[PDB]
Amino acid sequence: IIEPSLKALASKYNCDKSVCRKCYARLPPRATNCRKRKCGHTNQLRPKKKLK
Amino acid sequence: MKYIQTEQQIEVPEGVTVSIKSRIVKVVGPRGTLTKNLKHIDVTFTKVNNQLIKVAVHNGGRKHVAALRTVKSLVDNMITGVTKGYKYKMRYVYAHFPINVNIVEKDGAKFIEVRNFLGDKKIRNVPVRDGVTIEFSTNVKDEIVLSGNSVEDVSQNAADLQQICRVRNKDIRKFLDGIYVSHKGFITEDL
Amino acid sequence: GIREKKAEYFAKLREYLEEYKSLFVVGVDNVSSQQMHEVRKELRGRAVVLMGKNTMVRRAIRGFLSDLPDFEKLLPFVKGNVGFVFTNEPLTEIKNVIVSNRVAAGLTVVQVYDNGQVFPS
Amino acid sequence: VKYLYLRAVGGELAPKIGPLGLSPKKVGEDIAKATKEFKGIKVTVQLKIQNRQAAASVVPSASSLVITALKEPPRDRKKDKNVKHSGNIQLDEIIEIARQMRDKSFGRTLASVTKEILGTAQSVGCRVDFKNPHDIIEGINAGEIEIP
Amino acid sequence: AHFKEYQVIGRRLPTESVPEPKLFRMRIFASNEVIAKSRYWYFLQKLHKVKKASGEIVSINQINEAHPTKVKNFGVWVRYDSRSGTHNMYKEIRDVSRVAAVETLYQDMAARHRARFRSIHILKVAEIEKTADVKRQYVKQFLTKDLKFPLPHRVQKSTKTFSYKRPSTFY
Amino acid sequence: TDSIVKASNWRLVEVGRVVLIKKGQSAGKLAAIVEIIDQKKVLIDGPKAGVPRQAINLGQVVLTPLT
RNA sequence: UCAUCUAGACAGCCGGACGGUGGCCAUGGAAGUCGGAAUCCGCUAAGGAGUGUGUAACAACUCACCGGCCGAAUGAACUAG
Ligand SMILES: [Zn+2]
Repeated sequence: IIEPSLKALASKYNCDKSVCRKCYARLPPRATNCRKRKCGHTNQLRPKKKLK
Repeated sequence: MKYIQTEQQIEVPEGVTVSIKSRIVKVVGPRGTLTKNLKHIDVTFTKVNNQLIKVAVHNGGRKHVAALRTVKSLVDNMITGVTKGYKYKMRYVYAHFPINVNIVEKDGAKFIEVRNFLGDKKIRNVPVRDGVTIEFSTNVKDEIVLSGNSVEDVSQNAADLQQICRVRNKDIRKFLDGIYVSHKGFITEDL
Repeated sequence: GIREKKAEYFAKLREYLEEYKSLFVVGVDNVSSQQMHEVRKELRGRAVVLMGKNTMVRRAIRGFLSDLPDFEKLLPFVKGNVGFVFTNEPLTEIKNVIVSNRVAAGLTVVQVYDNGQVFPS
Repeated sequence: VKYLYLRAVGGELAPKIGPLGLSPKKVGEDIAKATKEFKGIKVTVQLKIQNRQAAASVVPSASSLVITALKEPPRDRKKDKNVKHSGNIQLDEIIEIARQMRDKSFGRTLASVTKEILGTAQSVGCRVDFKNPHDIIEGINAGEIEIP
Repeated sequence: AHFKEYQVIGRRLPTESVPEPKLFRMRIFASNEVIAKSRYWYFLQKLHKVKKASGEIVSINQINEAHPTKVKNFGVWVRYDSRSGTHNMYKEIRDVSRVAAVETLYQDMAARHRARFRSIHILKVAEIEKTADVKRQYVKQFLTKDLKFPLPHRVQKSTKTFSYKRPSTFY
Repeated sequence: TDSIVKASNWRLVEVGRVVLIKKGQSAGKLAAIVEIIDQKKVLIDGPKAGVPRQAINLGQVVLTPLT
């Protein structure tokens, strides 16, 4: 156990992201398009897979 | 679509003085002074009444009028950073191995050293950019405060200290150990 | 459509100003719809309560400015969340009812306009 | 001191609520059935007031229940659990009586409005021999006085 | 080329069963009379059952601009063929005359949609008599009160291949 | 002290601005800008120097400091 | 091509987001939110017989709607260079 607030603060940077389906890039959670050129700024995004 | 005139404003408080020759900005306030080269962005400045300065671009494209609001935000950040200052509070996060952070001096350069992050024998040293003061805060457990005038220098030093504690070859959703910035604000917040 | 609904609002307001000499400006903060509904029921017989967008109201008063010129004085007071109470009863009885009803952890009467005269009250 | 409200089909969980009040489930059921007697056949809101010794049961007026009762209904066992769709006559007087029975309880806006709301409550009931319920309510001003 | 506007009036050839046909008239932007009459017969073959062998042209007249020194705003309705289909567009141009407005229209369509003269159909062009009926921002920008703007970065082209001082782009 | 900027004004184009025709049939006379067509061209008139009232591209004239 | 718009639009904060009614069937329960149908009134400035989270069912939170600040264009779907 870390602490509940400290787990929230660490998960803000480590777990509450989104993943581009084409190029696996770690993206902002409210993003609409990937920031990478190689996937062509696609809008195929998924949430980052949580535990539990 | 070639917007022929777009224009932003910056408010100058009573304590500061701003000097703009060609595109070099100098802001002088109570906490000190800051400077900025802006010869890459191609705008024009105009003082109105010694507490208002308009910045304008004529016949600009979409990217150019985006850069206008960007440079307004940069010079306004400089003004509020020399008036109120900038303070970033970061917290230490560990599961088992406590992170031991001190300040050392190789050749008088004010290094921040990080020991025992996930129990390793490696010592992580991050340098300190000039103008940034670091205090290990009392009365809150495991909290470090970086203060200064330049938001760029303070936030970059905080980001370097955050990025130096990354976990390799482990599931980072479970191994949440590190040093993360929890608060961003001013030194004289709620002035 | 939107303009039609709006036009009706302008008309009703004009009628209300003419109908009742006494006007109460009431500021509502954190007052629930249920709290408001109860107040309306208590005062249904002697008072009319009107709620509207301020931008909409100011234009209406300016539009109706030539008639009822004294109502112009009310315009500075209109700023901020406001409600209009039009009542036959002259003053205190209405005021007492509004403040007392539904105080929970709160209606307040910011200003009173009666007969071309404004009272801070 | 404590009031508990439940919707109960008449003639009859209750125990879970009763345990907090330390009241026998059977006793409560008998009292409720006693009240719902009027129309155990239909669900109805029962108010139980607890005196810390015993609970008193009353049936609170509900628009749907009053409307359903007004539509004449052959008693239904409910073992069948049929759709039991409700078809009703205009019953204009009964609805006006229902509006009066509500007596603007819970602040219905107007006596006529209370009736209009009562008409809307008959989503379930046909509420007219030949018309949609409350379709003609706007059209006809008749019975406004009766509701008051 | 540099366009001119003509009225072209024509009709069918008169027969004994029907003398005096109905004398249709059209306004054509074209470089000259030959192209104007060709475009006239093109649009009449698109509209009515007639062709050049079966009809005749009774008049062609150049219509020059009534006030060539008044600055107008024109709304232009256009059909064009793209590479996949046919589309309608409405573009509005602030300019001093109709022929110059359609010249800048042809340049604008060729620049922004790669549409050629053979693909563009001019449905109509009309002066917008009132402001606030202007619907495009790029022309509504120039209708503001006391419009003034600078011209930064003056480049002066030189006649000599060598210049003896560093040039200035002040204007 | 007081805030100091370098103003950097130059030769706005508006109505009443006097221009010098650089090249063309006039080629060296003065005109006055009557109205602004768009970003690149204006309607000018030079009635004392004999310049006819015309629309002209802004690259064919030079703006003078006179207004 | 649809919509909104100085009678205040879209973002961002803040407040309300209610009664008839736990609408009718059906379930051991399902009260806006397991489903089947209907989907109507009142008070309104405004609030769906409900957009989600949500509980055994509740309760609770949030919505789309209306309001104060902001004062001027913006949202959705589609087409092609
Ligand atoms: Zn990607």
